[PDB]
Amino acid sequence: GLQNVFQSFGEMLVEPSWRYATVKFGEVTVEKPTFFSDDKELEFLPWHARLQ
Amino acid sequence: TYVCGDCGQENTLKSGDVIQCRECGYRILYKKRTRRVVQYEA
Ligand SMILES: [Zn+2]
Repeated sequence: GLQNVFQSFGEMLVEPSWRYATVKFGEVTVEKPTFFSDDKELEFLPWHARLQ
Repeated sequence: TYVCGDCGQENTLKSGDVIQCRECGYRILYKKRTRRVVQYEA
């Protein structure tokens, strides 16, 4: 689903009014949820999110 | 005296900023039940 959504959107050239800026999007990757603790990364669980 | 979650360790922390378990990384603590007499009617 996400790959089709990102592939469908096409970014055209950006011109304020020579130099021009164009952007593009590659493969979309999603990582597993992880809690960003102060000490180190920890496993994230649904009940941890519910309690916190 | 407070009990941590997945890790077994007594917190015993009463400071306001102390919410994270010592020698641990999780911030979930359970209050421990002391030895107190409670009367119930059957
Ligand atoms: Zn702990």
